This record gives sequence, structure tokens and C-alpha cells, in this order.
Amino acid sequence: IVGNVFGFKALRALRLEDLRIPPAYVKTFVGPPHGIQVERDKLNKYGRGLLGCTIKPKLGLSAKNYGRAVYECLRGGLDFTKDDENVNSQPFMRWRDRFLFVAEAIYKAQAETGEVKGHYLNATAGTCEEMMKRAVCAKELGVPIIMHDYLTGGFTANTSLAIYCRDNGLLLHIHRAMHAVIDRQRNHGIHFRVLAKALRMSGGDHLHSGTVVGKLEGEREVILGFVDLMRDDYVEKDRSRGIYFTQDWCSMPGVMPVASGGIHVWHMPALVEIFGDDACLQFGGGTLGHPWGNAPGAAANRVALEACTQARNEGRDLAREGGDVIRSACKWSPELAAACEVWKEIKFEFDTIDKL
Amino acid sequence: AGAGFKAGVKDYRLTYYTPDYVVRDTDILAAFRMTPQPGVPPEECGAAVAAESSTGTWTTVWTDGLTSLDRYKGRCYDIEPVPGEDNQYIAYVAYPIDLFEEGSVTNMFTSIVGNVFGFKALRALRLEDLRIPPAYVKTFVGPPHGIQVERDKLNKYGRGLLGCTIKPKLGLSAKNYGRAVYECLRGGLDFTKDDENVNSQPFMRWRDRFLFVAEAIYKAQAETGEVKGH
Amino acid sequence: AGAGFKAGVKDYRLTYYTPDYVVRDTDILAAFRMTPQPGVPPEECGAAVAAESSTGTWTTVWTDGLTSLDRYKGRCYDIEPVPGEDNQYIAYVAYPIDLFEEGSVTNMFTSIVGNVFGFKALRALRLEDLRIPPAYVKTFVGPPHGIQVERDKLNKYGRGLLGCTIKPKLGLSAKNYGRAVYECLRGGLDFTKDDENVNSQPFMRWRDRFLFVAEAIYKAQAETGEVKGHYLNATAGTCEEMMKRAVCAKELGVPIIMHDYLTGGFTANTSLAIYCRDNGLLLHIHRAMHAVIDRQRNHGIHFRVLAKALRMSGGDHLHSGTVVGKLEGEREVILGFVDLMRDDYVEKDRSRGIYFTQDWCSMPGVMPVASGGIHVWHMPALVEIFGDDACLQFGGGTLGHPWGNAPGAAANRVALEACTQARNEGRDLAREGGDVIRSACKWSPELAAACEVWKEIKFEFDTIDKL
Amino acid sequence: AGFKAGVKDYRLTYYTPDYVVRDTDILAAFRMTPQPGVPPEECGAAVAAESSTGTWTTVWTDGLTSLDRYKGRCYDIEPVPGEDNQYIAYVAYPIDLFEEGSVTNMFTSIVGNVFGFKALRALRLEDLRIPPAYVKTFVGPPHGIQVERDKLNKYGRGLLGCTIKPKLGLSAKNYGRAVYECLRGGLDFTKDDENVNSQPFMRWRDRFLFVAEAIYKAQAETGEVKGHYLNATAGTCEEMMKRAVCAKELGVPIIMHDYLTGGFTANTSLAIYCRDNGLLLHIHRAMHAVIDRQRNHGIHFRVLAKALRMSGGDHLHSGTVVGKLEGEREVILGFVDLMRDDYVEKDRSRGIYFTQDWCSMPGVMPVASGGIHVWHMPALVEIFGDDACLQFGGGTLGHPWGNAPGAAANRVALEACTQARNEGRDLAREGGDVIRSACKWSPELAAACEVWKEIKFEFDTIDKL
Amino acid sequence: MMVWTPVNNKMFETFSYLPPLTDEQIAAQVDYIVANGWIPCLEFAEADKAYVSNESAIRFGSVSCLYYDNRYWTMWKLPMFGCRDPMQVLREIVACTKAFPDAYVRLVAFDNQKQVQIMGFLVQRPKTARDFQPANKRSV
Ligand SMILES: O=C(O)[C@@](O)(COP(=O)(O)O)[C@H](O)[C@H](O)COP(=O)(O)O
Ligand SMILES: O=C(O)[C@@](O)(COP(=O)(O)O)[C@H](O)[C@H](O)COP(=O)(O)O
Ligand SMILES: O=C(O)[C@@](O)(COP(=O)(O)O)[C@H](O)[C@H](O)COP(=O)(O)O
Ligand SMILES: [Mg+2]
Ligand SMILES: [Mg+2]
Ligand SMILES: [Mg+2]
Ligand SMILES: [Mg+2]
Repeated sequence: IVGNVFGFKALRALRLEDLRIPPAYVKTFVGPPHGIQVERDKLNKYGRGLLGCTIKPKLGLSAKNYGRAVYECLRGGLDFTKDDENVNSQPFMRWRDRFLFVAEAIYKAQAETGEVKGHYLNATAGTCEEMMKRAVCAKELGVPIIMHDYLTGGFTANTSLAIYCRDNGLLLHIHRAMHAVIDRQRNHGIHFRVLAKALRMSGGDHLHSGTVVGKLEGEREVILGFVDLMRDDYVEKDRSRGIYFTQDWCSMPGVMPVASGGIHVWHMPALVEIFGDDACLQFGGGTLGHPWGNAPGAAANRVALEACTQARNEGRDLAREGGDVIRSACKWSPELAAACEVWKEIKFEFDTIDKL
Repeated sequence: AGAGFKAGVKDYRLTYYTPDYVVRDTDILAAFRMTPQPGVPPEECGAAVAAESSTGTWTTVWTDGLTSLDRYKGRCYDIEPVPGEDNQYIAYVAYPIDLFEEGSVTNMFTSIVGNVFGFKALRALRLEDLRIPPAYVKTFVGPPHGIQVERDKLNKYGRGLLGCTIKPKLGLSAKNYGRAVYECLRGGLDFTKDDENVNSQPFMRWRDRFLFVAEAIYKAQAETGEVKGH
Repeated sequence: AGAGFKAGVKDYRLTYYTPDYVVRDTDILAAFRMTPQPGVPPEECGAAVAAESSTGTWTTVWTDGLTSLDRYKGRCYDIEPVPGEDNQYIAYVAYPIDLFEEGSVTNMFTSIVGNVFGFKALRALRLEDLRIPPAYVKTFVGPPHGIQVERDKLNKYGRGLLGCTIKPKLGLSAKNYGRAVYECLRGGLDFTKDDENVNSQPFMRWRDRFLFVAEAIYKAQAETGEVKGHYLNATAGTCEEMMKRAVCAKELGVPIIMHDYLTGGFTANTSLAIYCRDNGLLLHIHRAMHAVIDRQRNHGIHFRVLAKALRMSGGDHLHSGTVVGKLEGEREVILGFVDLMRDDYVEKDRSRGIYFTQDWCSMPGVMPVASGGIHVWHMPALVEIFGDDACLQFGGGTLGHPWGNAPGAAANRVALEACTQARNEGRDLAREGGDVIRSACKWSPELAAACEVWKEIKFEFDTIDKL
Repeated sequence: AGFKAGVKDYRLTYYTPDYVVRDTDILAAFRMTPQPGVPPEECGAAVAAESSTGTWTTVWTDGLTSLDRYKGRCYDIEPVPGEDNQYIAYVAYPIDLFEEGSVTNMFTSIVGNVFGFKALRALRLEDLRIPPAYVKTFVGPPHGIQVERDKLNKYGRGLLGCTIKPKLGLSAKNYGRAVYECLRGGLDFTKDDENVNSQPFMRWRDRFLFVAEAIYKAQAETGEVKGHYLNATAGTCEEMMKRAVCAKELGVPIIMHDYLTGGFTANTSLAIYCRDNGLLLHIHRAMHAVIDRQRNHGIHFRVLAKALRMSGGDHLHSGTVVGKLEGEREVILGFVDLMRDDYVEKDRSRGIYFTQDWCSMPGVMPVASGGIHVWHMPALVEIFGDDACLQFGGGTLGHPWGNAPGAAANRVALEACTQARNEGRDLAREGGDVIRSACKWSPELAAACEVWKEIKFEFDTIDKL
Repeated sequence: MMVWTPVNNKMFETFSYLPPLTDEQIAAQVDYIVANGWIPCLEFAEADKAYVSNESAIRFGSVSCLYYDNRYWTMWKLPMFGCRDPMQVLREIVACTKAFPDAYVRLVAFDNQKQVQIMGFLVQRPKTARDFQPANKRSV
């Protein structure tokens, strides 16, 4: 479908907007190792969005400091932390050292909080053999979840990893590194909704979906469209959300959308309103940038999420009362109040390139 | 008191724009064709690209203090205006060799082109070129054989090689594929090939093709006396 | 007609002595201490060494014309006379990076030290230093963990590590080995170790030892609340046996194994180092046999090169010498290669025997191990010489304590901590060292007993391996 | 006898001049140079102690075992004639000290730490007596001289080899081109240079394949069995084994290993592989002269040769006497016997310090290599006899007419000398005549004779007895 | 001959074999941290989380080599980046130990160039601890 035709002299630009994948073809795929329902069931987590956090700085931390930051994040109320997409194995921190210290951190935070914890250990590697070695170590450590950069690693490797995860009971978080090289411009490339469908087929339990309100681009109506394509069994044609074809997934498990990138406590109401409960909300800078450290940063984000969730459940409209909900929480919680103070004025509002 | 942790957002350029930096011979260099949004200085845009493809995020993190950001940060060290363009710049970024996993193109792309192309603060971004230093080139196995060894194994010298993709792209049976392959090779072509999208499909399964193609290669080779491949 | 094939012998210097060559940053550089035979010009001798360690042989070969000798030849680019020597020269040779197999210390040695030391035209030859360029360093896996990662895994910070070789060297049963190990560890030592020659023997088979030692490590760790280890020796006759021993250590969940890298060899050592990386085992390296090669000033390979080679091949620890102990190694010489072992970047410094600036391009550092004929009185000197990033091993200095291993271990541990505390408070260990120890022997009965037994014991002899 | 803490002289425990050595003991002859003020007895006892059971201070744990049973013993000290401060110290080690089948372990004890002792100025291991009871624990050479000749179907003359040159820089295809041309002219073998492993200019598997084509071409052309020592020497055991496996899978006869730079652990592994898969193993001694060149310090090559015979190898480089690398005639004759023979009596005039009984361990073929050419042929045949490989790298690829004539010249010279010897001619006296008659008869040989007529390698010998 | 007791004689890494540090001795160590430009930090743990243990290894395959629980302790606030005042460190020791009177508390310092902990010693143990001997009752 996208092999040669984009390079033809006879056209000036070409963009693949959507694909109708028929049930008869969907059924040929193993698909996601677990999917939203199974993931919640294995983690024993229900009734709210999941909360995550990318460890920062992106690169340059030692394995011991990585586990240290992970323990402090998890113990404060985050469900997950994660390797940055580009944290693989490097002179400053070799993968197996990280995996071991992160395991210690997971199990310490889990024992301390009484809640199941995980950290997406990156299996992304130069070769399929190295990728598998890292998946195998995670299995042997008994940890819940690994991650893979499906576009930079590639579909062939990704599908292999997803099958391994299915056969070994690991959750698989998918990072979409490189997608915007392909999907940013309106006139040429492949729209992310197609890359999202491809991932659901190839296999992944989570996929990054954009934030609407954070540092990376993605319009509300566009994102709502493919979030349905990622999660739901049947999605009717709807051109106002960029859905060009009715898509029947024929019981293929849904993929959990991950909202990540330049988001903080003030975005919480909007995020809960956009995504609902079946999403993971990730706060890297929004946790490790808290003036009091990782644990209070985590607690601030957890409080904010639960306050919004409770408000929604009580019948409050987060779209108009969201501000009120957060302010009442910042007043109540000192951890939250510190976060609220720091990021109050911080917004990401620019002209949108990828319009419908 | 010296340099401590101050929470909050500051400009990327305060850390990641280093126009006086002298690049090291082990640095990976990148040339980005950058189109900033209105109101975003090119320096801040280049610095954002350098930051978010190396060590930095959108707000200050305390963990920086445990390591040496000077050692690890990507550095936008030069910005050139593009002749003919009102709002295009070439931003030059240097990345310390320590940032990269040895032998992994996957990792190199993940850093350099991973997230930065989707930033709201830019309208368009194009990676034009990379300077891969010898110290990083040496970590790669690289090509299985290369031009010289290929020519030596095939015993083919003094002219370009001749190939041919079998057509129609899809829809031929394995037997017909080998039939077409034999007829091409026997007439003077060095190689034939599967079309990019010929993998294994209901009209033609891969192992059936491989066997009939092997028959065809060997028949053409015996007939012509020249080494053939597909 | 241009340049063609002319059969016959010509001087090596016509091709391999290039005094105007500007070295490339990717070149491997060698500093050879060279003693030519009477009637052999230093230029011809250096060119010979360059030629016969790279591309050349004794007569002209026609096959040179099919390739580019300019591209591949080793080059003697400089010759320094040695001050104080009538017939000694430092010949500097540059080798193109293309000459070497990526990741293979074996191949590097095979070229550089393979045949040239036996040439009739020279009387003696010593390799003093190698400049390993980043572009070649980056081809090596290197040490399984390194100093930072080892400290982090062991949770040990703020002082030298303390070790101890079990004695007698040979002749103890597996059960008695584990018995001695437990009593050493429980008294305050971080590590004990198999002697270098303890592999598997009629008096004690290796797997029996590993099991009893595992029991000992876990007993001492439970008793003290500190992480303990024992370097279990994987050195063996074959790679297959070596690997079986490593695999058992892995399955016992113990922290650390050891290998004799020169007697086992670089091929086996690199294999073990990769295994340890992939399985999370620390790797202690013993330098058995090094002094066969590195003792004499006129011929062999200086230990600093053997140390660089180990850092490339892979090892978390490497023995460094003691200065003050029973085995030879001068202070300035040792301080030089300790920096080469531990640091990321080491500038040329001929007063410490460093002939080239060495950039390790973020390859992990190797922990130096001071071992051999040392006891409590040596402690201030050792701490002053090495600092915290070192393991100090006391074999006889623990098992020779009048009250047994646990008191022996506690004497050494008290002495180290007293010196570390004193240094931290701003006391000069080089002058006040004796005072620190005397104050400590007066406070600790264990330490007093050690101080009394070894008070007069020194090792002071004329140094052979002088700069 | 209780435990008494503290330092005492080594000689009190480890100097035993009345000890009668056991036939199972490993014996060592150390050329020892003590520091001023250290008695030879104390220095010999320190060497014995610190290479066996002892350390610098008395340890309580001795009492749990039997030091009498396990201790190494300095049992004899000879002064060295002509030396004021040199002694031969003889140490006996109980067989119980050593791991069966492990050259690595033997070296670790005997030469591990003692060479670095402050109390001595120099130390050289001159010889080892390896007793039958220890020899028998080793697999040893994959094949040995008799089986090698039998598999190659080559009898009645020295074998002829050649190292491809330049050492480095040739492409795989050009390597096989050179190899074919060498083999087809009359050489039995060619070889990778010791430092030819796998490099940017030539990757190993490419070389293995092109070399296989060359071997089989030259074999078909000449009707004689050919081989090329493909170098398995590598950075890791896993890489080494991959290269050996490819050789096996190509059906070629012979591989090589640099036993000292690769190491004994890897070497023993490779030799066992070769035994189990029927590959001949050529051993290159790269690095040996770092260890064995100086008279006052190191390990004499005769010991390194004994170690190789135990570790395993079908060929081992021995020296030439007359070529570019050092090695005295009487020294070389001594260890050639140690490499090839079943039983070699003590003979100090050839540097043999102990009678050595190999108890039917296969002999290793000596390889004479390095700066030799056609004029050396009579001397080589006279020194080594038939059971040797003579290698001519520069002496083949340096021939004015190319590799095949170069090979032909060497082969004619060898056969002429062999025939002359068989007819009763004395090669030591008539060698020059034999070669001159042959250069007159063979144009290939004449070209070689002309080019290298004046070329000799005559220098003062460092490693004197 | 004195016998080193195996009973209730648990140790605490660096300086645990010396007499307990006086306030003057603690202040001298803090001066050392500041004089060298290292980053002070405080860590604490409840008694059950103070010593190295193995419990998580129940979940493992054969991968327990150099894994232990209880190596990580809990960070008191943040590392004191840019701190050049010893009195500030001493005040944090007081504040930490006051908030957690029944916890083990250790003072550590980090080097950001080596990226490793460069020093560390215990500054408080709970008064209910009975698993350690005073210096004079370590051997009998
Ligand atoms: O590297 C980063 O920038 C992040 O770790 C976020 O860090 P912060 O939490 O500190 O912003 C994520 O990978 C991006 O959100 C990916 O973007 P997307 O989800 O759109 O693919
Ligand atoms: O076998 C020995 O003699 C030792 O166990 C020390 O015993 P003691 O502690 O009883 O002296 C060590 O292996 C040597 O120190 C090695 O020397 P180096 O460190 O120079 O390689
Ligand atoms: O590299 C070389 O110089 C050789 O290939 C000989 O080449 P030429 O035939 O051209 O001289 C041999 O490896 C040496 O003889 C080894 O020395 P030894 O046999 O003494 O170990
Ligand atoms: Mg990220
Ligand atoms: Mg095509
Ligand atoms: Mg020892
Ligand atoms: Mg050679």
C-alpha cells in the first residue's frame, strides 16, 4: 500500500488517510498480547485512569540512580514509570544493570504502597536477538511490563515481541518514536490513525495517542477519532473525526491510549474529560520537576486524578468545572498546591499543522 | 550556595544553544531544516530540538544534578538561514557519542528523530544529513559483503550488473514465477528479483517459489555459463 | 614504466621509517624500548619492528602491488634515544586501525608483539605503552560492570574494599575452605578469594568448594548485615569447563567469580567477561604470570600495557601491586597505570611511565587490587596511595593473626576505617599514619594483637622495573 | 606442634636437600638470581613455597591439612658456571597440586607469582619434568606426526609450506589467488599470517571460502593433497569455534591457532574440537619471544613447547637456526626431540635438564619458518630430517617469476637435498654442491638462487645455553 | 585470645567498626563533604527495611546474582545540590531524625562527575534496636 507510490514523479504529494481492514484479514493477526480488559484484570486496577512517568533526564543517569528515581516515583502514587524511548543500553547505563535496579525499585514501592507497580523496561534494540534477551530478563525477574519503539525497531521485530509477550504473560507498552516524521504534514505521509491500526494488528497493550493540551501536536477531534479506533470493537465512518471507513475489529483486544508529553496537574480535568478511565496519563517532567521531589510529585498527580475522577462520578462537568475541581484539590493537598503553583501559567497553544 | 535545583519552566536555549561549542571528532552531528512557529526564535527552536532529542524535557528536573548535563547534552551549535526562505533555518546539533547504543541504528534514530518532529512549537522539520564519526561507525557490523566482495564472489567485472523485477507484481503462481525467472536469466541478465511486496501469499507461498526459483537459477547458469541469482 | 615488482632484499627503512608522518587520531600507537645489535642503525631496527608487526617480510613480495601498502603499513615515525643508555632507543610505531580485528585483544597482541621480539637483529625489545584510540576502544564490550556499578550493586561506599586470599594456597578440603571463608567474612572483610592456583584438584574439587563457599557467604552476610562475596575461580583447562564453573556461580546466586587472564588467556577471558555482563556476575581478574613478561626493564611488555589489554578484554577488578608488599612495583609506576585502569582520560606523563595520552571514551574503570605481603602497619600507606577506589587484600595478614580469621578480619577492618576516618578529618596519612595505627592498636585488642606480631616486618629491596 | 603466629624463613619448611623425588612429582628447574643479602637456599625455598602452599607469614590453617603431603620442595641448588649470582634451583611439586588436563593450572602454580618477588632480581624457568602420571591426564595433540602423514598420504620428505604476504592488506579473493598459485607449484601447504584473523580489508568467512576454492583447484591440478592453515584465532571462544566449524563444513584439512595470544584455555578447547572432527591443528607461537628470549628471566621455549604438546597441536613452530629469527642449533635440536620423541634423556649440552617420558603422547611436527630460502635447504634438511614442515613466505612470494615458480624452486631444492641424503651424501659438507647442481638443472630454482645468493642472517645469540 | 561474637553483632558499613561518631566527628565528615564539593543527602528506613534481604527472589528464575532487597532506602527531601554550608547539612540531620525518631538514618554524599555515592555512614539507629554490640562487647 505504501511501498513505492509516494515517490512517483507524476504526483506532487500523497497521504494515506485511512485503511479499512476487513474482519477476514484482522482474524489472521495474533494482535495485542493482552488488551485493556486483561491488563486491568492482571494489575487489579479499576475505576480511574492509570498514571505513569518517564524518568528524566532522558539520558545520562546511572542504573542505580535510575532505580532510585523509579522507587521514589512509584511510592508516591504512580502506577508505572518508564525508560525514555531512547534509553536502551549505553556507556552511562547498561540495560541489564538498569533492569535489576528497576526490579528492586518496583518491588520496594509495591511492598510500601500495597498497590501493584510496574516500570516499562525498554526491549528496543539493534537486533532481534538483543531485543529477545532483554524480554527474557524481564520474564525471569517476574516484572509486569516491557516497552518497544515499534517504528524505529520496526514491525517485523514488534510482531515477534508481541507474540513473545503473549506466550510469557508480559504487558507490552508501545512508544511511537518517529511517527511525526511520517504523520505530521497534511499533504504527504501516513496519518497516525493508520499507524495506530497497524499497531493494534502487530500487537501492543499500550500506544501513545497524544495529549491535545501538551507539548506535542494533536487536535481534539483527530485524537478522539483514533482513540476509538484503538479501543473499540466497531467504529462507524465519521469524517468529522477523520474516520474515512467503518472499522470492524472482530473482537481483537483494544489498545490502551497513553497521553504523554508536556502535561501537568492543571491539565488533569481536560485529560480525564477527553480520555475517560481507559487511558494511561504520563507525567515525566510533571513528576520529576516537582519542587519537593518524585514522591510528592507523584502524590500531587495521583490526588489530582482521583479528585477529577470523583468529581466526574458525582455528576460534575469537568469541561466547565475542571478549574474549580483542581483548585479545591490544590487547597486541600500541600503536594498538589506546590505543583499547582509551579505550572499555573504553562500552556502549549500553537497553530495546528495536521488539520482535518 | 552554588547551582541548586530550581523547579519550573525556562527557555531551552539557556542550556542547549551553545554557539561557541567546538565539536568533537567523536560527536554525531545532525543538520535539521527547521521551520519555527511564529513567535519562536530560531535559537529557541534549535535548542528545543537539541534538548528533546538528547537529555531535556519541558520543565527543569532535579535529577540533572546527579549527573553531568555538560557531558551528555545535545548542543545546537550553529544556525544558518536558508537562502530563498523567510522562515527556514538549518540547525546544527552535536550529540556526544555516549548517548548511543553501539551497533544500533534503531537507537540512533530513536534519539535524533524520535519525538522532535511533532513539537507544537515548530511547523516543519527535516533531517537533511548526519555526520557519523569513525568511532561510532566502528561499532557496526555493517554490510554482509560490500561491492568488492560481491563482484569477487559472482566473478563479474568491467560492467554494471543487470537485474529485473518479475511482473505482474502479484498474482503469479510459484511455477510461473520460476518460468519467468529462467527466461529472463537465460537471455543475459545477472539477477532477477521478487517484487518488494512478494512475500508469502495465497496465490504463491514462499517455499514453493524458492524451490522453483532455485531450479530456474541453476538452469540459466548451466545454459549460459555465467553465475546467476534471484 | 612506473613503479613495478623488483625481487630481492632491501632495507626496511626504505618503506617503514617515515619520520615526517603525522599520526592519525584512529591510529594505534606503540612505544618500543629497543636495543639493536651492533651495526644495525636504530632507523633500520625501528623500521624492521614496524614492518614485521604489520605488512612486511624479509624480501620484496609482488603481491604488495595488488593492494595499497601506504594504506596498511605500520610506520616507525619517531625514535628517541634513552637517557643513561648507550644502545637503547624508544621507537614509536603507528598502526592503521584497519589492521585490527574489532573487539579482539588477542589480534592486537598478535600483530604488535607476535614475532618482532625474536628478531636476530635486535638484542632486546620492550613494549612500554600503547595508545588505544577511541575508535578502537569502542569496538570492545570491555569490563562487565566497572567501579561505579560494582559499588552500587554491593551497596558499599566511602572506603576501600577489603579482601583476603585463603591459605594455605593448596591442600585444604572444600569444607575447610568454606570454614575459613566464613570466619574471614564474618569479622569484617567484604571479600575472600580462591588462590590463583585453586581450580579443581584431588584435595578439593571445584563444585564442592562452590557449594560450601556459598554456605559461608550467606552465613556471614546474615550474621553481619553486610553484602559478602568470595571470588570463586572459574580458571580451567578448557572454555567448556570455565563456563560450567561460571554457570554454577550464577545458579548459586553469588556475586563474584575470578579468572587468571594470562594463564587462561585473552580469548577465554573475553568470553567470560561477556558471560558475566549478560548474567550479572562481577569478575575479579588475577594477573598470574605477568612478571614473567613484565619484570625486566630491557625486554618484555610493561604491566601498564597488560592492564590496558585487560580493561579492553574485560574485568571488574585487576591486581595492581602494593608498593610496600612482598612483590615488586614502584610507587610512581603503579600510580601511573592505576590512573590508566580507573580514569576516563589520562594525559601523557613520562614521570609516571605514561608515553601517550589515553582517552578511554567512557569505557568503565577497573578496580585496582593491592595484594601480597601486606599487613595492618601498611594500611595508612595503602589508603594514601590508592584512595577509596581499590580493594586491599590480606591473605597471610588475616589467616596469620594469632587469634584466627574473624579477629584477623576485624583488625584489618578497624585499621582501614581508622585511616579512612583520619584522612576525612584532614590528617596526613603520609606522616601521621603511624600515629593513627598506634591509636587504633591501643583502642582495639584485635588490632593490637596484629600490630604486635607484624611490627618489624618490611619488604625493602632494590627495584628492578625502574622507569 | 601448635600454631605460632608471625614470619619465619621459608627455608625452614621449603628447603629440603635430602628429599628423594617421587616419579609422580612435577619437577622444575629455575635459573634464579637472588637480591644481595638473600641466601640461595632462602630464595629457592621462597620460590617453592609461593608456587605451592606457602605465604609470607605462618597461617593456622596449615594444621588442618598435611603440609608435608602438599608442599613444593626445593631439593637441590646448583651454582651456574660463569655466573657470580646465578643458581639453578630444583623444585618438586606433588602431583596432587595440579588440575588434571589443565596446562593453565600448571602454569598458574609454577610461574604465577614468584617472578615478581622483590627478594629476587631475575628468574627463568628452564625446564619441567612432566611425569607420565600427569601426561596421561591430557588429551594432547589432535593427531600427531604419524597420523598427519597418514591422512595426507605424504611420506619420505619434509613438508613444504608458505605464509601469504603481505601480512595484512590483501582482499579475500587476492588471498585465494595467491594461495592457488603457491599450492599448484609444489607446496603442500600455505597459511594465514598469525595476525590474519578477520579485518576490514578481509573478513574471515570470505577468506575461508576463496581459500577452499584454491585448495581444491590446486589439488585437482597437481594430484597431490593440499591444505591451507585457516586461522581460527579470535577474540572469543565462540568466534574461534565458529571459524573451526566453517572449516569442518568446507571439508578442508587444517586450521591454525596462535596458542599464546589466544591462550591455553582456548587452545585446549580447539585441540579437542579438532580431535573430535578430524581437523589438523597448526600452532603458531606468536608472542613466545616476549617470554623466552632473555637468558636471565622468563620461560625458555622448551617449556612452552612441552606445554603445547600437552595442550594439543599437530604442528608447532620451532625456529630455523639460519633464518631471520633467533635460535641456536643445539638449543633447537634439544626441544625438537622434546616435541617429536617418546623418551628424551637428560642432556645439558642441549639444555635438557630432566629426562622426559611422554608415555605414548603423539609427537608434534616442528615447523621451520622465517627468513629462509633455497640456499638454506641443505642445512634445514640436515638439522630437522624428514619430520618437519619448512615454510617459505617471502622465499616463495618473493620469487621474480611469481608464486608457482617460487613453489617449484623450493620443492625441487627440497627433493634434490632429500635424494642426495638418501644416496649417502653429507649435506653438512656437500650442501652447496647439491643446490648448485640443482640450480643448473632447474630454471625456476636458478632464478631463486640468483636473487638470494648473498642473503644470510648471522648475529650474536642472546639465548645462549 | 578473644572470640568475635556472632550473636546480635550486626554492622552498618563505613565506620561501623569504630567507636560511635561524636557530634564533633560527624561535623568533621560534613566539612569533608563540603571541602570536596560533593552533594549531601539523607536517607532513612524503618527497621524491617534496613538490612539486605532476599524476599523478592521468590519471583525469579536463575537471576538473583547481585540482587538484594533493602539496598534502596528512602530519600529525605532532595540531595542538597549547591550546598556549601555544613551547618545546613547538620540542620537537616536534626530535622530528618526528628521526623523519623524510630528509623535508621544515614548521611551520604554524591559525586556527579563519577556519578556515584562517594561517602556514607549511619547517623541514627532506633533506640529499640537490639541486634548490635557496643565496641567493648564485640569480642569475649
Ligand atoms: O520524551 C518525551 O518527551 C516523553 O518522555 C514525555 O516526557 P515529559 O513527560 O517530560 O513531557 C514522551 O516520550 C513523549 O510524550 C512522547 O510523545 P508522544 O506521546 O506524542 O509520542
Ligand atoms: O598468592 C599470593 O601470594 C596472593 O594470594 C597473596 O597472598 P598474601 O595475601 O598472603 O600475601 C596474591 O595472589 C598475590 O598478592 C598476587 O600478587 P600480585 O597482586 O602482585 O599479582
Ligand atoms: O610472520 C612471519 O614473519 C612468518 O610468517 C614468516 O614469514 P617469511 O617466510 O616471509 O619469513 C612466520 O610467522 C614467522 O617465521 C614466525 O616466526 P617463528 O617461526 O620463529 O615463530
Ligand atoms: Mg520519552
Ligand atoms: Mg518492485
Ligand atoms: Mg594468590
Ligand atoms: Mg607469520
